[PDB]
Amino acid sequence: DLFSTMEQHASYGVGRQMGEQLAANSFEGIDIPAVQAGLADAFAGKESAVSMEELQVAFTEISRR
Amino acid sequence: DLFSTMEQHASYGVGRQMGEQLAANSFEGIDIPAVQAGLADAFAGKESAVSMEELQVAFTEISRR
Repeated sequence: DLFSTMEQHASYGVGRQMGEQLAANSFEGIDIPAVQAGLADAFAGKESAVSMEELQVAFTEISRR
Repeated sequence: DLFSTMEQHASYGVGRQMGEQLAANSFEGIDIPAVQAGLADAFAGKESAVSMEELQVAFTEISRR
């Protein structure tokens, strides 16, 4: 209670659902630490480490399997 | 190229979209490190650190705002 146990467990389960979704529809070479960084940065409303222009170039290049 | 740059950037952007979605519909007290752990564990197909029975109890308790 002092401890955040219900919150931690629920958070962990939210993460699991996301990881399951990624594993189902990811791309070859997806980098989990970078996904994790992006998630934390965006949740906190922090400036993207990668410009929107660089992101688009990456998505576009990846999209072509 | 040797470097995984397109893959890293795209991964980071995937994470950002998830973080944006969470920030929009999260719960009070959501713990980002736990989300990150859950995501990595599930992507890798690793056993959940929290039993399905504990997860359900957590979700149920949280669901009541």
